[PDB]
This record gives sequence, structure tokens and C-alpha cells, in this order.
Amino acid sequence: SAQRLGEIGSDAVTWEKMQPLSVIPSLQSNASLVDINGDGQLDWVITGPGLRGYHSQRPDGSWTRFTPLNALPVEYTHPRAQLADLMGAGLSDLVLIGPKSVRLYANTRDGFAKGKDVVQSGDITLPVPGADPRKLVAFSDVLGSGQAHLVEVSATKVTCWPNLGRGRFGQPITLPGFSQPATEFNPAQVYLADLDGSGPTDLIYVHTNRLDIFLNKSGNGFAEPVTLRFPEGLRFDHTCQLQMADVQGLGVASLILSVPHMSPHHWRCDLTNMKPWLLNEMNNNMGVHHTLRYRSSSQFWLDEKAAALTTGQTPVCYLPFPIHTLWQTETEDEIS
Amino acid sequence: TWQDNKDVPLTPEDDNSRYWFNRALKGQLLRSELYGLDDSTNKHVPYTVTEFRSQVRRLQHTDSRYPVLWSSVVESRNYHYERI
Amino acid sequence: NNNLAFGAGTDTKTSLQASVSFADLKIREDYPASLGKIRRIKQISVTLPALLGPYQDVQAILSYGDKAGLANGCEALAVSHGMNDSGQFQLDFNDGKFLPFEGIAIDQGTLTLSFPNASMPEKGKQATMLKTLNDIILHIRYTIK
Amino acid sequence: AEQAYRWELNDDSARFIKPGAWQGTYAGLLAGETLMLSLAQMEDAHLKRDKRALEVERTVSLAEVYAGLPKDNGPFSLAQEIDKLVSQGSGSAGSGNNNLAFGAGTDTKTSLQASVSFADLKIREDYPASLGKIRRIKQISVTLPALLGPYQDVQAILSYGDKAGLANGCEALAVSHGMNDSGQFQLDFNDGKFLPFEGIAIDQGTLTLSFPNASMPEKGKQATMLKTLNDIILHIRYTIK
Amino acid sequence: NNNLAFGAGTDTKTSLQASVSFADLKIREDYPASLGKIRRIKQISVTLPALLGPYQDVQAILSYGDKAGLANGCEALAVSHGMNDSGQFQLDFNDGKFLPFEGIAIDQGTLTLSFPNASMPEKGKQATMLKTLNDIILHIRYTIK
Amino acid sequence: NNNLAFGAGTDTKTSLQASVSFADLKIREDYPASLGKIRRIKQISVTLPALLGPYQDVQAILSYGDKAGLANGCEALAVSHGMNDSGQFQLDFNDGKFLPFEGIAIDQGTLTLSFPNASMPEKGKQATMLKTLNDIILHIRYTIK
Amino acid sequence: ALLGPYQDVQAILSYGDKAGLANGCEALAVSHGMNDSGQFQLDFNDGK
Amino acid sequence: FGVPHYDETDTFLGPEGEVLVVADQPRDESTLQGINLGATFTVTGYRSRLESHFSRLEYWQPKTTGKTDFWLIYSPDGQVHLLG
Repeated sequence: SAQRLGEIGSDAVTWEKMQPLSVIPSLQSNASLVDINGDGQLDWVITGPGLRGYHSQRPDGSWTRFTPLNALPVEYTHPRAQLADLMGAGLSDLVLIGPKSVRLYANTRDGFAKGKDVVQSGDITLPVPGADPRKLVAFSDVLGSGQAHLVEVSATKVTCWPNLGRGRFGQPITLPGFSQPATEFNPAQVYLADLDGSGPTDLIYVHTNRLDIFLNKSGNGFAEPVTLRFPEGLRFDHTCQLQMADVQGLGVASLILSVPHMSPHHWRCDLTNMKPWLLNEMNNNMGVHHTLRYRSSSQFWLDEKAAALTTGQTPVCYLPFPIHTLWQTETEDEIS
Repeated sequence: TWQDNKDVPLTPEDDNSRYWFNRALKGQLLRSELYGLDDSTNKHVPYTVTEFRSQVRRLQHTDSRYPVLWSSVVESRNYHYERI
Repeated sequence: NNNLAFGAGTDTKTSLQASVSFADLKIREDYPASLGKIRRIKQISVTLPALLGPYQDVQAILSYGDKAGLANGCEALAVSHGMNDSGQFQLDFNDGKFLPFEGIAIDQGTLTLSFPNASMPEKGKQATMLKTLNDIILHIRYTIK
Repeated sequence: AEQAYRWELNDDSARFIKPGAWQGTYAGLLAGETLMLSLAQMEDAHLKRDKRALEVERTVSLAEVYAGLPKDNGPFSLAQEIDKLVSQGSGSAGSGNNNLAFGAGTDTKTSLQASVSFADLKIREDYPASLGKIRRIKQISVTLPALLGPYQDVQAILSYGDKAGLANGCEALAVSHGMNDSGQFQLDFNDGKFLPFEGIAIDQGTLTLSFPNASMPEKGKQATMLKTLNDIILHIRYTIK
Repeated sequence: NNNLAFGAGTDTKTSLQASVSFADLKIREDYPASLGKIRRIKQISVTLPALLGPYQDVQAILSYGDKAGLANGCEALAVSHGMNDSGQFQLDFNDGKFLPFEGIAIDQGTLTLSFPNASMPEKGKQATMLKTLNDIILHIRYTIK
Repeated sequence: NNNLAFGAGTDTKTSLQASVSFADLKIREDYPASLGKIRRIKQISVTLPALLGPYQDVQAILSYGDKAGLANGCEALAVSHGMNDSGQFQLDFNDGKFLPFEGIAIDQGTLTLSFPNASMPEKGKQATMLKTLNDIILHIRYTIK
Repeated sequence: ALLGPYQDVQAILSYGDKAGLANGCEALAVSHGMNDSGQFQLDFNDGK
Repeated sequence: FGVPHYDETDTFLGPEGEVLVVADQPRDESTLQGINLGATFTVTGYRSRLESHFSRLEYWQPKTTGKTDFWLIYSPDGQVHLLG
């Protein structure tokens, strides 16, 4: 788990020594831990020959005993089937995609709805994930709208089909600014993340010893990439991983690379120390200055937890949302 | 629950109802203390204690998915200790 | 030979049946004559894009109307789960025995899919499930000689 | 071979082997040849009786079955009765052949077991008679939707108490982890031998599943794992012919 | 031998064909002559990047333009989906029989890939398939000795 | 025996080879002598952490020592993806024939891996691929008798 | 979780009373750490 | 919870950001403050799930086909507002 490193209130964060867990969901096969319910908890969802259900990882570190699903699509486990929020409910719907239509089963939280075949209009042709090894097809909020859209990334352009709900997509648009040589381009090197943090997802391309960040101009194309360099020896190859998460509680994902070779080695790259675009200063030009500072809710949790560790308590966080809160402000009198 | 224009004590049925009843109170300040921070021995007692008791009155429950509730502080306290 | 109906047999009256003519599917026209005129079925798998509840299993059988010289049991296939299903617990193209429907020309004949306990008002069981079904998909594996 | 023949075909009237192949008078000459012919005849009959039977997978929720017992039989919630029983090592639930109890044999007194009849499962109703009258079990798997401690496994034996012509050892199956478990480290249908329960009729007979050391007062082991078990699932593969 | 064309045969005029020489693929040059000279194909798999939806198949045939010494049927391969596809429902290098195209020297002769019923004015069934075909990828398994 | 070099043979000058000494690897010292003194290679697989395009192949041949002590072909192994590759399209320990390098004592000799078309000025293809090669990982399966 | 994919375990599992075993069945090689065995392939139907 | 259906099953929110529960039974009305609306409107009263103001909201729908719909709010202080 994660823990406060050092003194309570310190910004440092570390990890706990791994512990075996006292309760294992069992039924490990044909299953994964996802919030299928969309309840703010993770459900160890199992599927298969009479296997239709889940166990729930409760926020208090415990488990809900097996609960069956009310309805599981036959196609749930179909190759190429996706789980994505296409209803707009924040729930992952089950869907299959072909160039002119999609088949969607709405997530009703306790199972899925009778699905429907959604025919796309006009000349809108959807990308089909897996259709072409040279291209990346993925769902992402490339428009910064709060909804994932269907996007295709090639060496020369990014094409995106807006999510209009219920599996319907809008007229595709081109988002220029992304570019790699066709020879070098490989979807495996293409990452998506809102490193900016304001909503639109940035496009990231990884090279040995370097990384190109193409900032997403709110769905209007991309900025010329910023090339960052990796530290000496931090080479990157097809076995190497790249993770992106707000491991620092800054409200901004940091990038983590790893080299599995010669024992796993890991590196982190921060692009900030603070969340971009929050309002952090004010001045009335009459001698009064204000400054604001913010901290993730997850940092406060690390401290609530740390205090409990000294009092012998086992508190529970009921909020799996690393959202910033206002932490500190000050008012300065320029005159006195 | 509001019945025949009376404020009638209610045991809020099952979890569905309990949920809406408790939900209705979110954000309500329940307690507040003002405590000085200094080197005196008075640093172990607040100057004041403020408390609130909130309530929820059920008004309508036809479309049971979203019962109509109203809430307020039914009562409150203010204790003055002055760190004594 | 391209229809829906309940079965006529006494213990099939509550079984919903669907049927199709292979001739009408015109699979034959999908390939040039010059590749050979012998086009025959090796195996058929079945997909049923419906939803199943906790213990809701699929009760269905796919069968060729006219046994037409087939070895015993080759006339039909069971369906249990509905996703690229088959009439056998292990599908093996090297089994050594003939597979269901093997040797039937893609050219003709009527194939039927039976759904027992499909009649809802008569206290059906599949009937509840069938209502969630959006299509019936066949996977016809056939060869050309 | 004759017995195997009869078992596979659900036909015990069959006979190919007759006495007298060995004649004392002639010192047994041609006794071998006599047997070879009888074997060929058996083989022929086999080949002409075989068919590609249909494979039907039918799962079973034990809880549904117990929950659904007729009022007269006394239905119950499996999960609830189990918990009472681990706490009460002397109790019982259900009736007839659709019940829960600690086993009566000395070795089984701390073992909690459940039992169900095939007659109540009524699997036959799933398909028209006209599709094949013989309906027999091929393989039964077990799933146990319960929680386990760190590295704890779960112990149970699935068995058929009506053993008759069933091959030696095929009267029972081991369970260790659930998840479509079985009594084999490797399930192989081309093993050449019969699987547990293979050849048991769909319409009748009683199965039971036994969890040893399920009695909580005795500080057993399954007692605490059973506490988290919400159902018992069987996956019964059977064929129709 | 490096071109595209509609076929000229009587049942191929609506069939779009692609043809490539082996010689121009310059496979041989990948390795030193000192490594071995007999360089022959064991198996060919095919990928057709295209927008084929969940249940949309593709009818395409790859064939050798100079059948000579090949066992019957080894002159061609049928593509059904185009995702590392192959010449059989089950691939087994231990099948016991020769695979399609097995034994063809890596730089001799030519291949042709057909897309039947694909001409748009003729309402070819595949015409809309080809509109999304972004490449033809061959996967050639060959050996050196 | 622990070096890199371009080959001196007629068709090897544009081919870069790497080599290592078994004696220096000292796998032998990992286990006690009391376990048995005979330690021999069963199989070798290769991983080549690098960044390759969707259709970019690796061109490399693994080879060992004095081929005189080996069955024909067991002196070398092909590398194509660099992903725990064997020199076989199918790896099978029950093949019945010896695997490449099978029976070589882990104690001695030089093993090498050769990349053709690695000289950049000569427009070698591996020459640019290799700019991203982070390592060469050998996976040696060997046994103690 | 002892080792990553590119680290090896050198260890041997053995049984004391080897007298009733076939030669080599007295021990198991350990090198992977994840439900491993002392052999590169495991087959219960192997004739040995 | 997803894209609206643009039919009678839709849940609406009042300006404060809250679920509008049908408060009362529908009635027809052809005028507003004496204005002939040109269509018969079906009028449904609404109330927020969590009360805090007791304003009444109405959704007017053009029963007579050819007109559009609208919402009214009747404020506790006597103000009336028309939207959309």
C-alpha cells in the first residue's frame, strides 16, 4: 500500500512492504478486479461456464461475499469486445465495433441491458481496433469533454470520432500536429495521458532515451512536441514499460519507466510540482496580494492514515478520488 | 414525515430510505470548535463549542427513486468555556 | 425454408424453431467456379448474442433436416453457451470421426435451430432469454475441392 | 471389454463371450481364434451402435435447488443453513435427499455434507424426448464461490452414493480450488479411461458433497471457509443419445 | 510481376488481383550466402489490414502463379479473416502433409492475391471491404540449408 | 572470446558479430559439484530488447564453437523477433530430434550472434535497427546429470 | 515475487529418503519460482 | 447518468442543480397570464428532491402539435420566471 514517508505533513510518499492478504477472493480464473458496478469499489468479476458474478473489494480492506450478475452478455468475452463508457453513465458498457455499426449492451450496474445495434450515419466509418497493426485505436478524452471519444493515431495524423452516446459517433475530425516517420512509428510507442491535467488527453511518443510530448490543444490538434531526455543508461525498448499515474498526489500524472532486465529498475519523471491552471494568485494593486496552494485529497489521507498508525487505529478512506482541495492561502500587505 | 400537517417522528424504513434521509443532510455543519494555539495550559480547552442537530422531514414519496425531503438544523448549542 | 415457427412434433410444440436454406444464403457465389465446384461443410459453430443470468444456460440444437446419408449423430449439434459454440466439449479438427454436418454441400438443404421451452405463456424457460437475443450467427467452416 | 461395451452403450443385456472356447477334449486348440471372433463381433456391434451423441453442458445452482424445494419438503437458504451448521455441529437442514447434515460415519462426524437427487434437478426437462432418450453424465466439475485465506485451499469430496456398475474410483471426485474444479490434476477426455461419474443417468441417483472438518466447535478448517460460501455450483456435462 | 489488375478469366473479371514477384522481394539478401543456399518456403500466413467488423469475413485467395511440383492444393491458400490467417482451419506443422506453398524457393516465380466479387460498378460484395484495405502483409516462413 | 567485431569472411564484412566465453559465464559455479559434474545445454532462446516497427524483422544467427561435435544444423539457431525466439517455428521438447546446441557442456567454448547488414555506411538494415538494441539476453536451458 | 523475469533462482528441492525412488527422482530443480518444476515441460501423462 | 432520451422518461434538474420530482398531477392550459399561447399545453408541477426554497416549477408541453415547450418558476417571493 502507500504510506507517508517521514514526518506527518511531509510531502514524501513511499510504499509499504508487501503483505499477503488475509482475504483472497478465490475464483481467480477468468476474472479481473474492476468497478463493474460503478460504485466506487472494485469488483472481482468472474465469467465463464455458469460463472456470472463477482466479489467486492470494500474500501475498508474487506470483501463482499460472492454476488451473481443479473445478466451477462454472451459476447462479454468475445474477442475484440471493449468495455467503455458509451452511454455516458460513467459505467463501462460492453461493445463490439465494426466500420458502420456498433453493438452495445448498456451497463445497468447490476448487469447489462438488452443490447442494440447502432448504425452510424452518413460516411462515418469507424476505426476498428486491431484492424491495422500500424495504427493505434483507442478510447480517450482527446477533446477534453469529459467523455472518451474514439480515436485513431497514425504516424501522420490523429482522427477522432466524437462520442454522442449510446454508441453513436459523430463526424470524424482531424487533429493535426502529431507526427513521426512512418518507418519509426509503432502504436506500441504511443501513449495517452492528460499530463496537462485540464481535461484533454495529451499524445505521447516514446523513443529510446527520449520522449515526445504533444500537448493537446483542447481537441484542436497538437502542439509541436517537447522532447524530453531520459537519464544516461535509461534506454527504452519493447520489453520496457511506461506507466502514468499521480503517484505524487499532485493531481498530475507522472511518468514511470521500467526496465525489467537485470532486476526491475524504475524511473520517474515529474513535469510539475503543482496542478496547472488552478488559480493561484490574486492582486488588487492596492497593496493586497493573495497566494493559494493546493493538495490532493490523497495526501491528506496519507496523513490521516499515518496518525492512525501512531494511535493504533485502522481508519478507512471512503473517497478513492485524488482531487485537489485548497490547502493553504496567504494574504500579504504590500504596505506594512 | 409530514403528516396531516404535523412533524411526525419517523424510523426511516429500509436502506433505500435511510440513504435518502442521510443524503439530505450532507454538508451540514454538525460541530465547530474554536481553540487557541499557545503555550498556556489553556491550550487544552476550546474557547467555544458550537453544535447542531439536523433533521430531515419527508414530504413526498411517490416517485420513490427520489423522495422529496427537507432539512434544517432543528436545534443548536453554543458553549462558552474561554479555555476553562 | 427461410422462416420461424414452433415445432410440430408433440414434444417440440414449445420449441421455437428457425430455419434457413443454404441455397438462399448463396455462399456458393462468394467464390469463382475455377476454384472447383465441390463446396462442402466441414463444421458449423453457433453464436447467440443474448444475455444470460446467473445460471441461465442455453438450450438449443442445430440440425440438418434431411439426414441425407450422414453417419449417426452427424445430423445435429448442441449449443450450451452461445459464443462460437459447438456440439462437443472439445473441438478437434483431427478427431478422426466426422464432425456434425460434415460433407453437406453448401449449395442446398435446410438447416434448423431449435429452442426448447421457448413458448413464454406456457411457462417457458428459454423464452425469457430469447427475448434478449438480437441475432443468430452461424460460422460455417467449409472447404473447396 | 464386454463390460466396457455394456457400460458405454447403456445396455447390459449385450453378450458376446460364451463358454466352451476351450474344449478339454481338443486341448484348447482354436480357443484363441474362437475368442478373436467374438471380439470382432463385439466391435462390430459397437460401431453400429455408436453415434455422435450431443454434448450438453448444464450448470446447477445448489442454492436454487434447495431454495426451491416444495413447501412440503421444507426449502431453505443454503448459505444460511450452512452457517448455522458450522456453529451447530449436530444440526441439519432440508429433508429426503435434498439436505445438509454432518456425516454419520465416525470419520465423517466433523464433515459437513450436502446432498441432492438427480430426480429433483429434473435436467431431462431441458430437451424433448424425441431428441434422444438416453441421457447420461460425462463429467462433473465443481465451483465454490467463497473466500480463502492467504494460501488456504478448500477441501471437499464429491460423490455418488448409488454406486452400481460405475468403474472403481469413479464414485468420487476431489475438489481443491473450485473454478470448474475436478478430481484430476489434468482433465483429459482422451485419457482412454472413464471419468468420475461417467455413465450415471440423468434422471435418478444421489450426489453429495462433503467438507471435512466443517464443525466449528471442533475448531475444524472448513468451518471458517464455509462461512463465506454463498452457493455451490455444479457444471454437469452430459450427453444425449 | 509487380502490379494490380482485374483478372482476365471468365470468372475473374470482378476479382481484383494483386501480383508480386518473389525475386523482387529480395529475401535472399537478408542472410550471407555462406549461411546456406537452399532457401525455400515452409508456410505463408496473410494479414490484410482492413476494417472488418466482428462478424465480417473476407474472401481472398493467395496462389502461386507457377504450380510445378506442388502437391494438389498446395498451389493456394484461402484467407477468411486476414489476421495472420492461413491455409487451414487448424495449423499444425506436424500435420503429416505439406503445407500450402511449401517447398517454393524464396526468390522464384510469383504470387497472386485475389479479391473476388470486389468491383464496385458491378456491385461486388467486397467493394466496400477494399475501400479500407490499407496494405497486404505476407508472413513468410522459410528455411535455410 | 568476449568481444564484438565485424566478420572477416567474404560475405561477412558488413555483418557484426558478438561473442562470449562459456568459461567466463561460469554457470557451472551456481550449483555444488556434489550434484553431479555433468552440465549440458538443452536449448537456447533469445531476447533482444529493442524498438522495432510493426513489420520490422530481426536478422540474426546464433552459432557455436566447433560444429564437428554436433548433429547437422545443431550448430546454429535463427533469430527473427528477438522475443524468446528459438530457431524453430515451433519449439517442441518432444520433437524426437536434438535441439540446436543440445548436449554442449556449459563449461566451455565460444557462442556468437551474427547480424547481417549491420554496417551503416553500407546501408545495412540492421545497422539502424541496432541503434535501439539495449541488450542481448540469452536464455539457456541446461541440465545437471 | 522474489525475482523479476530476468533474474534466476538457483535452488534445489530434495527428499531425504530417496531409497524407494528412481534415479534422479530424489530431487527437483528450482529456477523459476512461479509454480515451477524441475523440468522444462510438465506432463502428467509422460511415461516417466 | 448518460445522454437524455428526449422523451418523458428524462430526469430534469432545476437551476440549483437538483432533481425535479413530479410534484403534482398534470393539467391542461391554453393561456398564460391571459395570453393565448396558440396551443394547449399540458402542465406538470415539479419540486426539487431536496427542498430549500419551496418554489414551484412547471413544465409546459405543447399538447397541440406545432408549438414548443417551456418552463416556469414561481418564487416564494412572488417572482415568476420563464425559461426556454
